[PDB]
Amino acid sequence: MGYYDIDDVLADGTEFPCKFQYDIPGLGYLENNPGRPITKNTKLSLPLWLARILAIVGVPFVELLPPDMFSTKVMNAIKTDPVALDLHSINSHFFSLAIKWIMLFSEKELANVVSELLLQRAQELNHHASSLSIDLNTNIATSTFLLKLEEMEKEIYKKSHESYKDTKRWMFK
Amino acid sequence: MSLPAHLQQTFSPEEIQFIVENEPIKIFPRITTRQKIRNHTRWQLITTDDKALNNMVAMRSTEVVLWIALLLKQQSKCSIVAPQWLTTKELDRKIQYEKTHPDRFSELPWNWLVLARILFNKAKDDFHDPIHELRGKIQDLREIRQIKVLKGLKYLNESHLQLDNLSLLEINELRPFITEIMDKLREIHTASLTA
Amino acid sequence: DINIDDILAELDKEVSPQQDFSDLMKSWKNERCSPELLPYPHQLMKRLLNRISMQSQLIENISMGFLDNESKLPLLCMETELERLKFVIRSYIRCRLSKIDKFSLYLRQLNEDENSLISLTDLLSKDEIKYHDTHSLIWLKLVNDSILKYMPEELQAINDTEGSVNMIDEPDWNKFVFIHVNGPPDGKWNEDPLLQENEFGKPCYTVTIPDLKEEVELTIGSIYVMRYEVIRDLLRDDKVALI
Amino acid sequence: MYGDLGNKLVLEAKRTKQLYARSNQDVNLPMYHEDIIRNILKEVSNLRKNTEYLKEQQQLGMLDDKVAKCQYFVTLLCMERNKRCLLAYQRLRTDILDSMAWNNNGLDLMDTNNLSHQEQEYLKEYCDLITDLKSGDLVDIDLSGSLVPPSDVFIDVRVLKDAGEIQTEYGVFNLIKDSQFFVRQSDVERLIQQGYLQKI
Amino acid sequence: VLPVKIQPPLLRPLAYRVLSRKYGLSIKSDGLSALAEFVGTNIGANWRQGPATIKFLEQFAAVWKQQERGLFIDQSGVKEVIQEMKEREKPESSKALDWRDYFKVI
Repeated sequence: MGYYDIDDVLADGTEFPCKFQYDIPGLGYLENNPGRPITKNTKLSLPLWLARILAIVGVPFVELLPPDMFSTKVMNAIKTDPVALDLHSINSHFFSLAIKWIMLFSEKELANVVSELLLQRAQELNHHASSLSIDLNTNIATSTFLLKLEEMEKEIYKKSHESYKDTKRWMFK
Repeated sequence: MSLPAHLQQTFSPEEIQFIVENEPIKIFPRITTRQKIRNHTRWQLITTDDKALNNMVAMRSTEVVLWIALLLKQQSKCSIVAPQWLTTKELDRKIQYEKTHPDRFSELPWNWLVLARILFNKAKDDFHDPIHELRGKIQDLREIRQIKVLKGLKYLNESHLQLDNLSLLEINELRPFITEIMDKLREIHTASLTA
Repeated sequence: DINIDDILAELDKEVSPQQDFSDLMKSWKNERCSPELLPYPHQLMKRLLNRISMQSQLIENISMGFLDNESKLPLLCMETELERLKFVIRSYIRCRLSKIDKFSLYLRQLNEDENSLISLTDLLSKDEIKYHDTHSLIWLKLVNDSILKYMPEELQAINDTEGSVNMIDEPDWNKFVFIHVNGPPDGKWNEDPLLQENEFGKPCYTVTIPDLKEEVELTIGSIYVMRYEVIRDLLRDDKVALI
Repeated sequence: MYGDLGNKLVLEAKRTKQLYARSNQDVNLPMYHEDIIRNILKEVSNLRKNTEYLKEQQQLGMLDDKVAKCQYFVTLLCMERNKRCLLAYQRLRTDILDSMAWNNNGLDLMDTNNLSHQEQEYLKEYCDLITDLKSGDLVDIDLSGSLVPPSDVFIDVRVLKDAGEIQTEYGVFNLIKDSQFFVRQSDVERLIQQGYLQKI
Repeated sequence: VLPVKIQPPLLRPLAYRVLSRKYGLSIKSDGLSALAEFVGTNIGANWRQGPATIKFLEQFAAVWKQQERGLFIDQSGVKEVIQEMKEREKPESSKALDWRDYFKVI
C-alpha cells in the first residue's frame, strides 16, 4: 500500500456502485450534469480512491453498495473451483481491491475466502513456475493458465520463475 | 537503481556460490611451502589465516578456504578431498532416512548442492566413488527434497513457518515466492483484524 | 562415575582479521534480507578500509620489487582475495544506498523528529549522509519545478502524511524473512537469558506475535520464516542470522 | 471523472515498467509525455480556478457550510489524486534514469530527446553526485564495479571492436580485431562493459 | 614549473589508476606519451600532477562525454579549457580573457 505502488495507483481508480444520502448541490462535473446538482438516493459508480473518503465523511454522504466482484455468485464460484477461475477476467487487480474493501469494512468472511483462494492458486502457480521447458536439441497448459492471473500473481510468477531459471542455468552451466 | 530489481531481496546463485566459497575444506597440497631450516612470499591474507598455506607439506592433508583450493586446482598443484557426506554409503543412508520420515528433511550440510556442483565441475577426478553414480544420487536427493517441499507448501499458514534442516540453495530459490505469498496472507489477516 | 571435565577445563584455562571479515559478511547477509536499513558498523568499515589500503600498498610494493623466485601464486592469491573483499563491500554499500533512497523521506522525518531515539549519523556514514542530502535536495528541486510549482501550497508538501493515502514510505516491519537461530554468539548457553529450555532438551527462545497473540518457540539450530518485526530485537542481539 | 488523464499516464508508466522489466535490453526512456503533463496541468489549473471561484462566491454569497465544504473538499481530493498520478510517473522515470546512470557510468553517457529539461539536468547532476561519492571516501573500492562475484581471476576474451592499442595498468593491450587474449579479469572489466571484449 | 621529459612507461601505472580506475577513461599509447610530455613540461619530477590529471578527467567528463581521451584533440581541448578556466580564476597560463576567442562571424 505504498504511495508509489503503480498497482495500488491503478487499483485506486476503479469505479464502484454507491448510492447517495444527501441532495448535494453543484456536483456532477462529469457525472452527466456539470451545473445541475446530484440528487439524494442516486446510485452512481465512483472511483474507489474518492468513494473511500466519500463513504466515511459526513451520516456519510455516500453509501457504498456491494460490487459485482464480491457478489455471492463470485463467492460461490471461488468456493467451488479456485484453480479454474479466470480471475483476470473478473478484474486485473482483484486481490488489491479485495484487500481494500475488507480493510474498509472489516468483512472477515470475504478475507477468509480470499485467503483460501490465494493459497489454492499459489500452489498451482508455484507448480507452473518451477516447471522449466528444456529443449532436446511454452506448454499449452502453462499459457492457458497464465491468462487467468492478475498482475500481482503475474508478478509473483515472474519473480519465482526467474529465480528457478537462474538456479537451473547456474546449476547446469 | 543502485541495486537491480532481480537482486532486491534474494541472492543470485553466483552470490550463494561465492558465500559457500569461503567454507574451509581439507585438501592435499601437491607443493610443499614449508620453508626448511636450511626468497619466497607468504600469502599473509586478511580474509583468512595464512598459517596453513605458508606451512603446506606435499601429500599432507591440511585445511584451507575453499576458493583458494579451487584456485590451486586450476593447476595440478593441489587436490580436493571430498567431505565425509560425499560418500556413496552416507548418501544411501540419507536416502533411506528421507524415505523413512516423510515430514522432516535430512540433516545434510547447508551447502551440499553448491559444493557438489563445484566439485563435479572443477574436481571431477578427486573422488574414490564413481562420479556418474554420485551425480545420480545427488539428483535423487534433490528430487526427493523438492517433493517434500511441495507437500510442505500445502500448509502455508499466515503466522509463521518452520523449514527445519533445509539446505541453502533451496531456501534461496524459494525465497521470492514464499516470502511474497506469506506477506499477502499476513496482510489479508491484518486487514480483517482492523477492529 | 565422577566427571573430570571441570579440572580438564581448569588446566586448559591458562580483534582478528578473520573475525572482522565474518562480521562483515554477517552484516551483509542481514542487510540484503532485512526490510529496514540496519545500523552502520562504522568501526568495522573503518578497519576494513585501513586493511584494504595497506594491503593494496603491500601488493603494489611486491609488484614493484618483482618488476626489477617466480612463485607468483601468492601474489595471485592476494589479488583475488582483495577482489573478493572489494566486491563484498561494494555490494554492501550499494544495497545500503538502495535502502536509503527507498526510505529517504522516512530517514528525513526521523532526522526532523526530535522524539526519535536515533540519529542519521548513528545509522549512516558520512558518505551516506552526503548522498541522502544531495539526492533529497535534487529530487525535491525536480518535483518542485516540474509538478509542485503549478500546485497550491496546501498540497505542495513533499512529505504529506495527512492526505487520502500517506505519501511518506515506511519500512514494512511485518515483512516475512528467513532466519536461522544461531543462539547466543558466545558458546555458553545458560549465561544468556530468554533461552527457556524446551522439551526434548533443546534450548529455545519464545517470542509472541501480538497480531495473532500467539507464542512461538524458536529452537537453536533451526531455520524459520518469521515476521521481521518480531525477530528485529533478537537480530540486533546477533542471536539469529538472516538467511 | 477528473482522474482520466492521470489514469492514462500511470497506465503508460506501468507499460514502460514492463517494457524495461523484460531482460536487460537497456532501452532509452520513452519520450516525455509532455502532452499528458500539460493536459493534466491545465485541468489542475482550471480546478484551482474553480476552488477560488467557489471561495469568493461563498464569501459574497450566502452558501451554507454543507455545499461549500463538500465541493471544495472533493476538488481538493481530485488534485490529490492527479498529483499522485503525476508523482508516480515522475518517480518511475527518475528511478529508471537512476538505473541507466548507475549501470552506464562506466559504460556510456547518452537519445536524450526523450527526457524533459528537468530530467536531463537531473541526470547530468546525478552523474556528478555518483562520481563525488565514488571519489569521496570509498575511493579504494570501485562503487560502479560489477555486482557479480569475481568467481575467476584469469579469463580469455575476444576483441569485438578494434581499438588499436590501449595502455593497461602495467603493459599494453593490442586490441586487434578477431584476436584472443587470456589475461586477468580485473583490468578488463571496463572494456568488456563498454563492449570491446566478449568472451565471458 | 621545472621543464623535464618523463617517459610513458613509468607514468602508465599512475595514469591508469587515475583515469581508468577512478572514472573509466581509456588511454592510448599516443595519448599517454603526449600527456607525459605535457606533465613533464608543466611539472618536474612528475609527482604532483595528480590534481592536473584529475582536473583533466573531470573537465573531459563534464564537456566531452565519451571515452578514449588519448586522441591528441580531446587531450589538447581539455588542456586549453583548463588554461582558460585558470586564466579567468585570476601552471601553463595565467593571462586574461580575450573577446577574440568569443567574437566570431558566421
